[PDB]
Amino acid sequence: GIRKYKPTTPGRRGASVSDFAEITRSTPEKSLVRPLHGKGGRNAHGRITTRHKGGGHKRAYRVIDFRRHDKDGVNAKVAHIEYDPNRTANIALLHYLDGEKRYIIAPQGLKQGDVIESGANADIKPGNNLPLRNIPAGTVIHAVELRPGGGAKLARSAGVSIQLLGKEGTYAALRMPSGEIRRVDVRCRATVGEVGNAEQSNINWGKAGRMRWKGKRPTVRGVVMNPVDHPHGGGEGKTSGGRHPVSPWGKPEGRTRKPNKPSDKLIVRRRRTGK
RNA sequence: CUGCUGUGAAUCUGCCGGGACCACCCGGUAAGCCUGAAUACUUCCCAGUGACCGAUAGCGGAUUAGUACCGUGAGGGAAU
RNA sequence: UCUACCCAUGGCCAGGGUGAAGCGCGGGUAAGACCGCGUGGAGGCCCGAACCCACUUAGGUUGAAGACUGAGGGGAUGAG
RNA sequence: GAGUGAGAAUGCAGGCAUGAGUAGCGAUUAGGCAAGUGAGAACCUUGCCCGCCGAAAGACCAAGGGUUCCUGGGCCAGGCCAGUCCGCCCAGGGUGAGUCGGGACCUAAGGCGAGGCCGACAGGCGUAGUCGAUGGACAACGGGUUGAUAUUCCCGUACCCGUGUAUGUGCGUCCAUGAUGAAUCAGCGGUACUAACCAUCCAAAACCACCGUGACCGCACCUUUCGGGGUGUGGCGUUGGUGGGGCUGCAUGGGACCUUCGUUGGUAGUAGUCAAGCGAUGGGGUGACGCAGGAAGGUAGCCGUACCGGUCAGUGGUAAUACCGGGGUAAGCCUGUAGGGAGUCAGAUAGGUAAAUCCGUCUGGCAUAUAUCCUGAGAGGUGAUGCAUAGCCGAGUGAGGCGAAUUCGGUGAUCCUAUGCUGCCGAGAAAAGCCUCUAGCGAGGACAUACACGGCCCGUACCCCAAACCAACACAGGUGGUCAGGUAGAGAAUACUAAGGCGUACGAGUGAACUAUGGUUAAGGAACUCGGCAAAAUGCCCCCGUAACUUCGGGAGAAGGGGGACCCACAUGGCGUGUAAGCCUUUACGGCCCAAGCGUGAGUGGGUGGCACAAACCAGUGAGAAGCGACUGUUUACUAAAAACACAGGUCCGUGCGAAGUCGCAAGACGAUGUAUACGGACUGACGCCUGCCCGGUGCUGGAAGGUUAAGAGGACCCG
RNA sequence: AAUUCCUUGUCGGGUAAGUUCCGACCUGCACGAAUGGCGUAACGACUUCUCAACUGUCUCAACCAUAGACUCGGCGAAAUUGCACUACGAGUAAAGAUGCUCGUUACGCGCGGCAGGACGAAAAGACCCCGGGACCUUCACUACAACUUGGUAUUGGUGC
RNA sequence: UCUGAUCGUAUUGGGCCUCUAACCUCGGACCGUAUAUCCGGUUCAGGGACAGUGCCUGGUGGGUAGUUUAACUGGGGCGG
Ligand SMILES: [Mg+2]
Ligand SMILES: [Mg+2]
Ligand SMILES: [Mg+2]
Ligand SMILES: [Mg+2]
Ligand SMILES: [Mg+2]
Ligand SMILES: [Mg+2]
Ligand SMILES: [Mg+2]
Ligand SMILES: [Mg+2]
Ligand SMILES: [Mg+2]
Ligand SMILES: [Mg+2]
Ligand SMILES: [Mg+2]
Ligand SMILES: [Mg+2]
Ligand SMILES: [Mg+2]
Ligand SMILES: [Mg+2]
Ligand SMILES: [Mg+2]
Ligand SMILES: [Mg+2]
Ligand SMILES: [Mg+2]
Ligand SMILES: [Mg+2]
Ligand SMILES: [Mg+2]
Ligand SMILES: [Mg+2]
Ligand SMILES: [Mg+2]
Ligand SMILES: [Mg+2]
Ligand SMILES: [Mg+2]
Ligand SMILES: [Mg+2]
Ligand SMILES: [Mg+2]
Ligand SMILES: [Mg+2]
Ligand SMILES: [Mg+2]
Ligand SMILES: [Mg+2]
Ligand SMILES: [Mg+2]
Ligand SMILES: [Mg+2]
Ligand SMILES: [Mg+2]
Ligand SMILES: [Mg+2]
Ligand SMILES: [Mg+2]
Ligand SMILES: [Mg+2]
Ligand SMILES: [Mg+2]
Ligand SMILES: [Mg+2]
Ligand SMILES: [Mg+2]
Ligand SMILES: [Mg+2]
Ligand SMILES: [Mg+2]
Ligand SMILES: [Mg+2]
Ligand SMILES: [Mg+2]
Ligand SMILES: [Mg+2]
Ligand SMILES: [Mg+2]
Ligand SMILES: [Mg+2]
Ligand SMILES: [Mg+2]
Ligand SMILES: [Mg+2]
Ligand SMILES: [Mg+2]
Ligand SMILES: [Mg+2]
Ligand SMILES: [Mg+2]
Ligand SMILES: [Mg+2]
Ligand SMILES: [Mg+2]
Ligand SMILES: [Mg+2]
Ligand SMILES: [Mg+2]
Ligand SMILES: [Mg+2]
Ligand SMILES: [Mg+2]
Ligand SMILES: [Mg+2]
Ligand SMILES: [Mg+2]
Ligand SMILES: [Mg+2]
Ligand SMILES: [Mg+2]
Ligand SMILES: [Mg+2]
Ligand SMILES: [Mg+2]
Ligand SMILES: [Mg+2]
Ligand SMILES: [Mg+2]
Ligand SMILES: [Mg+2]
Ligand SMILES: [Mg+2]
Ligand SMILES: [Mg+2]
Ligand SMILES: [Mg+2]
Ligand SMILES: [Mg+2]
Ligand SMILES: [Mg+2]
Ligand SMILES: [Mg+2]
Ligand SMILES: [Mg+2]
Ligand SMILES: [Mg+2]
Ligand SMILES: [Mg+2]
Ligand SMILES: [Mg+2]
Ligand SMILES: [Mg+2]
Ligand SMILES: [Mg+2]
Ligand SMILES: [Mg+2]
Ligand SMILES: [Mg+2]
Ligand SMILES: [Mg+2]
Ligand SMILES: [Mg+2]
Ligand SMILES: [Mg+2]
Ligand SMILES: [Mg+2]
Ligand SMILES: [Mg+2]
Ligand SMILES: [Mg+2]
Ligand SMILES: [Mg+2]
Ligand SMILES: [Mg+2]
Ligand SMILES: [Mg+2]
Ligand SMILES: [Mg+2]
Ligand SMILES: [Mg+2]
Ligand SMILES: [Mg+2]
Ligand SMILES: [Mg+2]
Ligand SMILES: [Mg+2]
Ligand SMILES: [Mg+2]
Ligand SMILES: [Mg+2]
Ligand SMILES: [Mg+2]
Ligand SMILES: [Mg+2]
Ligand SMILES: [Mg+2]
Ligand SMILES: [Mg+2]
Ligand SMILES: [Mg+2]
Ligand SMILES: [Mg+2]
Ligand SMILES: [Mg+2]
Ligand SMILES: [Mg+2]
Ligand SMILES: [Mg+2]
Ligand SMILES: [Mg+2]
Ligand SMILES: [Mg+2]
Ligand SMILES: [Mg+2]
Ligand SMILES: [Mg+2]
Ligand SMILES: [Mg+2]
Ligand SMILES: [Mg+2]
Ligand SMILES: [Mg+2]
Ligand SMILES: [Mg+2]
Ligand SMILES: [Mg+2]
Ligand SMILES: [Mg+2]
Ligand SMILES: [Mg+2]
Ligand SMILES: [Mg+2]
Ligand SMILES: [Mg+2]
Ligand SMILES: [Mg+2]
Ligand SMILES: [Mg+2]
Ligand SMILES: [Mg+2]
Ligand SMILES: [Mg+2]
Ligand SMILES: [Mg+2]
Ligand SMILES: [Mg+2]
Ligand SMILES: [Mg+2]
Ligand SMILES: [Mg+2]
Ligand SMILES: [Mg+2]
Ligand SMILES: [Mg+2]
Ligand SMILES: [Mg+2]
Ligand SMILES: [Mg+2]
Ligand SMILES: [Mg+2]
Ligand SMILES: [Mg+2]
Ligand SMILES: [Mg+2]
Ligand SMILES: [Mg+2]
Ligand SMILES: [Mg+2]
Ligand SMILES: [Mg+2]
Ligand SMILES: [Mg+2]
Ligand SMILES: [Mg+2]
Ligand SMILES: [Mg+2]
Ligand SMILES: [Mg+2]
Ligand SMILES: [Mg+2]
Ligand SMILES: [Mg+2]
Ligand SMILES: [Mg+2]
Ligand SMILES: [Mg+2]
Ligand SMILES: [Mg+2]
Ligand SMILES: [Mg+2]
Ligand SMILES: [Mg+2]
Ligand SMILES: [Mg+2]
Ligand SMILES: [Mg+2]
Repeated sequence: GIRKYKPTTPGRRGASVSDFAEITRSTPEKSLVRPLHGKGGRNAHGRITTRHKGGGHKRAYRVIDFRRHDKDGVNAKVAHIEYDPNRTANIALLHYLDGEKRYIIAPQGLKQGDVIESGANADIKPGNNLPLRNIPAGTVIHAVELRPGGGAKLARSAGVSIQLLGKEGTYAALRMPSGEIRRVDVRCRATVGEVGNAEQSNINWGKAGRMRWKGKRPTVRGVVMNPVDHPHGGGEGKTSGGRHPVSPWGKPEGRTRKPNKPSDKLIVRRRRTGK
């Protein structure tokens, strides 16, 4: 949940931290972890393609299974629920009966010791993973694939879920987290439930340092820079830029979705803004 | 005459040239290939010549010279 | 090889204070809220060396120095 | 025929004046004397004093340098003066490793990159690879020696890899020993072709009743004069629909013949299969990890002391009572304590890119013990009849020789247990290595002792917070790591000092002005000045006492005020420590208590002295109000540190996933090993209260009715 | 008012006396709501004003010590430089004279001091102008990358 | 044959619907391969004559680039 600090110092004052209430264990599986390093927002040319990234507290990658297909009718019990740097949600550590350990994105209402079965025959209880064709229309699902066997892609993040609106032919129509309605192939798997840590968003970081640890460097505002740097720059005084707002690279505001994309044939409407 | 993109022919009353283009004359025979000599040049060696220099000149360099020395480096660069 | 940011891997940070959550004991109640006292040892917390800066001032100003020196000054478990 | 004429280009090269025998001669330590050498001495050698550093200006290294090191010479250049001296010049010498730092071991970021993809060409990325320590793994310590090296040589004692022989154990295949095992035929039940059996579903062909009537027939009524035409009914035909009854097929479920599979009689525990040791390039464990924080248990060091050796320091007092100097010794091998860590046997199972007795998971049983096992500080033993040492001898640069005691306490680490434990959230490298598991090799091979051997390449001198490196200089600057004595003190601050090291390269004088850097000051006390700039002041410990306002934490060390030296008494006390004794035992590296001994405050009472008792050094100025920025941060290296930038928070716009966005001609990359509670962009900037009106202008978003509009189609007309 | 030209606006407070400061007034030259508006505890080597304490900052200076300066010994530079046995006054002149005129004053040579002049030294004025650059802006001109429109090639079949 | 209305057989463009065989897939699974998230191949599942890429063409285009931006003037600007 949210544990709020007492203002014992000006930094800590508004701030809050996640009460980690769902954490059974502090120490990830030595098998399922890969090493990882920060790129600091620089590509293979070493240039900065993505500004504002860097700093950061060194972190190791847990290998999540988004791919779950293999195990069928093999029931797993949830061993621990532990904490993952790389993503917003938690991760459940499953033990199959096969004696194979896997991580999954921890669903909502998943408690330690539960049973979870993936396959066709499975129940519509939380945590279970089944192809969209076997799911009663109108449920709430998450970690959804795109193509049949393309891994889980939609609705991974904390507190978030997809409503499955219906079924026609080989297309099942989903309402995305964004509020946008998109069609998809009924062969592709989904997981049943919402996603844990729905309080994630009310964490109030409270001091610059904290955001630094988490990896974000500071951001300089356009209007401040010289006109050589940024299009908004310049002026003697404070300015509003005196120009219609743009990126630092001069491209204006507006729709950036490139038209003609293939998937565009699937999409029923895009999200609506400020309605 | 020639590049790329399209369209796309005829085999000798054929086809291409004769400064848009058309006729008549003349010339030639595309879309296959080789080919010496006459012409250009001197890192390098031999033999010379000079109304060229003669040591602040002549090569940056007659003396340890691309050395000493300067510069992270590309590079610069003496004096006797 | 200076400097700006990043990445990997190491090291450093005398000494002193303050006393967060949590936990415990007693109170308080129907059970709470809540109130003492204990542990406990949080923090871009406080005082202050190493260290990192460079605020004021005096001197230097063909300098000891192509940017220093002396007095004081700021940060000093952290965006170090 | 001219490279033909110079006074001037802040002209170029060289030589030389003027300033001028002038400024300087490089800190914040400081030198003096006697003798010595020598042509010559403020500066060189020795001696005796004095002074300075002492978390350094001492000791040892990395980087960098490259002979600067040692001996013997030198003394025109160099050294800011001289010079016999030198870090300068000349000659010779000097660097010794199985273990220390690296390679032959391992990988991180990153580099390169066979094929490869992309790119007119040049090339851009990148897979397998292979490199790349600042990290991981891996075996040594004390003492002595030379003019110069030493964890390298030597002495003593270890450890780690390999190789050969010899000996003894115990195993092996051959022989055989255990364990098991499945295969076929033969006696049987439910899977299950196939004809049915049972139950139900449905309706072609449809039997019947009713209504609706393509059209036809027309009886009756209305209608225009009559027609057209509308209505009521029936005869039927069925573009038709509805309710009841049966046959046929169909599907499904249930038992059953075929078939098979499972079960058990014969064999065939016979022909099979495995088992000594090696064992992966394969599987699994481990390796393997943040930051903070103590508490605890230890030692190193230091301070005492039993004991040992010694001195009389021409002064008033002091012969042992006083004083000075000793009061040492490693790795390793034993031993396994404080601390910390751990459930274990049997069955099944294929999940672990084949197989696994291993690992995982599921079952079970058996365990709450100080049981067991691993780990591990230090105590103790050995190492050590040795080595070292305070001194004492004579010889004298020096050589060498002898060599006493070598107990018990206190204090105490930032070091060790500890890569531990406990919290916390920001969730904290890899690979080799070592341990195992089989695949696989295998007739031979393991284990111990003894003996004999092999142990490679590079660094190794000297400087290293500096006159030896970077700074053009023998330059007040810069440069990472390791050691850390004493008395005061909270302390690695400061003061004084040990060990050790220096006095550092111009001097000698002299009361000038003036300048700098320190010092003191009657009376007044900001009158100074742009401005209390600069000084002065405050300053420590322990008590007392503290306001407005407040986001309830702060403000606050607010302000303001008191005590502090020495001596005695309380006190043969209080607290810490802990020995003898005592008590207790599961008798051990035990526990409990502890007279003595050593250490140390705090306080109360009484004295004593001074101008002053935080006596030096060290060490907050405080209070009221306003603007700006919430805050810690950051910034114009070399005139600007702020009110600027950042910030946590806010709102908007974009982005549905090799996304948007950026880097690239592309491939590809980052975004992100993320997925709308996420990511990019823009403005605002903690918190509180709030955020009004305008869509004409110009942007963005959406929309096509028109109006305008390219190439492509179209070739009427016209011309040759 | 970090915004108010007129302006030291007007009043109150503080001072013996206040162009600054604090509090109001509103006649806002030319405030105003995320280029945010109005507040705000804590914080500031920020700016501004007042007070206590304390003082050589001052009335008004004095004395002392070191390091320079000064003397002697040794070494031994620099920037600068058309010349030279290089006065002053009133004038004159490219309009500010050591150097010209008329006068007045002054023995030769040093040494220590001070800074009025030498339009002193330094740096081919940074201000201003003119010419030339550069870099920045944009509904200046013209282009190009990027982004996009339709045609055509790669590109085919059956249907309406 | 003409003022004109039509069918069916041709030609030829326009829209629309589908299909699969070009083409596309950072979808799967095997193989090259002992080791490869590279790359290539086979196959499966999808898209599908669209998209992408050429050539032609119209836009948008301070994102970048080259440049221009007068003179007189009782200094220059403003004015004229
Ligand atoms: Mg590169
Ligand atoms: Mg960003
Ligand atoms: Mg998380
Ligand atoms: Mg947030
Ligand atoms: Mg905050
Ligand atoms: Mg910003
Ligand atoms: Mg700016
Ligand atoms: Mg720039
Ligand atoms: Mg711009
Ligand atoms: Mg600006
Ligand atoms: Mg402005
Ligand atoms: Mg704005
Ligand atoms: Mg602007
Ligand atoms: Mg949004
Ligand atoms: Mg040819
Ligand atoms: Mg020459
Ligand atoms: Mg000559
Ligand atoms: Mg060089
Ligand atoms: Mg406490
Ligand atoms: Mg408490
Ligand atoms: Mg702090
Ligand atoms: Mg502070
Ligand atoms: Mg200073
Ligand atoms: Mg001076
Ligand atoms: Mg200082
Ligand atoms: Mg300080
Ligand atoms: Mg201070
Ligand atoms: Mg401090
Ligand atoms: Mg000439
Ligand atoms: Mg001449
Ligand atoms: Mg000349
Ligand atoms: Mg000259
Ligand atoms: Mg001279
Ligand atoms: Mg002079
Ligand atoms: Mg003189
Ligand atoms: Mg002098
Ligand atoms: Mg000196
Ligand atoms: Mg000096
Ligand atoms: Mg003498
Ligand atoms: Mg000391
Ligand atoms: Mg070194
Ligand atoms: Mg000598
Ligand atoms: Mg000499
Ligand atoms: Mg000399
Ligand atoms: Mg020497
Ligand atoms: Mg030599
Ligand atoms: Mg490469
Ligand atoms: Mg190649
Ligand atoms: Mg290597
Ligand atoms: Mg290393
Ligand atoms: Mg030595
Ligand atoms: Mg040694
Ligand atoms: Mg790990
Ligand atoms: Mg831990
Ligand atoms: Mg201790
Ligand atoms: Mg006597
Ligand atoms: Mg003694
Ligand atoms: Mg097991
Ligand atoms: Mg021992
Ligand atoms: Mg620790
Ligand atoms: Mg050997
Ligand atoms: Mg060397
Ligand atoms: Mg050595
Ligand atoms: Mg050495
Ligand atoms: Mg030293
Ligand atoms: Mg220099
Ligand atoms: Mg040097
Ligand atoms: Mg020196
Ligand atoms: Mg130096
Ligand atoms: Mg340092
Ligand atoms: Mg000390
Ligand atoms: Mg000190
Ligand atoms: Mg001293
Ligand atoms: Mg000494
Ligand atoms: Mg004098
Ligand atoms: Mg004097
Ligand atoms: Mg003075
Ligand atoms: Mg006075
Ligand atoms: Mg007085
Ligand atoms: Mg006053
Ligand atoms: Mg005044
Ligand atoms: Mg005055
Ligand atoms: Mg004033
Ligand atoms: Mg001051
Ligand atoms: Mg003072
Ligand atoms: Mg208090
Ligand atoms: Mg006080
Ligand atoms: Mg206060
Ligand atoms: Mg005892
Ligand atoms: Mg007894
Ligand atoms: Mg007992
Ligand atoms: Mg008295
Ligand atoms: Mg203080
Ligand atoms: Mg106000
Ligand atoms: Mg600030
Ligand atoms: Mg604010
Ligand atoms: Mg800075
Ligand atoms: Mg500056
Ligand atoms: Mg500051
Ligand atoms: Mg400054
Ligand atoms: Mg800034
Ligand atoms: Mg806010
Ligand atoms: Mg923000
Ligand atoms: Mg934000
Ligand atoms: Mg993109
Ligand atoms: Mg906006
Ligand atoms: Mg702002
Ligand atoms: Mg509008
Ligand atoms: Mg509009
Ligand atoms: Mg409009
Ligand atoms: Mg509106
Ligand atoms: Mg539009
Ligand atoms: Mg046309
Ligand atoms: Mg004001
Ligand atoms: Mg006024
Ligand atoms: Mg007034
Ligand atoms: Mg006043
Ligand atoms: Mg006011
Ligand atoms: Mg205004
Ligand atoms: Mg508004
Ligand atoms: Mg606005
Ligand atoms: Mg603001
Ligand atoms: Mg305000
Ligand atoms: Mg305020
Ligand atoms: Mg600050
Ligand atoms: Mg400040
Ligand atoms: Mg003097
Ligand atoms: Mg002299
Ligand atoms: Mg000169
Ligand atoms: Mg005149
Ligand atoms: Mg005159
Ligand atoms: Mg005259
Ligand atoms: Mg004359
Ligand atoms: Mg004179
Ligand atoms: Mg003068
Ligand atoms: Mg002067
Ligand atoms: Mg002057
Ligand atoms: Mg000029
Ligand atoms: Mg100009
Ligand atoms: Mg196409
Ligand atoms: Mg196209
Ligand atoms: Mg543009
Ligand atoms: Mg431009
Ligand atoms: Mg041009
Ligand atoms: Mg003009
Ligand atoms: Mg004018
Ligand atoms: Mg004029």
